[PDB]
Amino acid sequence: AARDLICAQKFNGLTVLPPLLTDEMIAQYTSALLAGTITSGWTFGAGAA
Amino acid sequence: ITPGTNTSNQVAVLYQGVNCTEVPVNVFQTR
Ligand SMILES: *[C@@H]1O[C@H](CO)[C@@H](O)[C@H](O)[C@H]1NC(C)=O
Repeated sequence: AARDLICAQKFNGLTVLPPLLTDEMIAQYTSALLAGTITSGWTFGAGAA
Repeated sequence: ITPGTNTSNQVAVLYQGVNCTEVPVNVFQTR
């Protein structure tokens, strides 16, 4: 079709690095925080759940 | 990608943004 802006950005020496944590790992961290705060309350942040 | 030179001198290189079917001028594909 037409040349994209991403190709013009990359082709002139400007790259974009990917983040270290993917969206699935952020979702797993959020799931762990929800499971802790539902099952245990505030006790999982002060030590053992 | 190397560890410290006091430990070892083995080197692993990463070509960023391209697949390794065009890099020549243990192969692993990464995002
Ligand atoms: C470039 O790499 C992608 C991801 O591995 C692959 O799907 C694609 O076929 C490669 N292009 C080639 C081999 O021309």
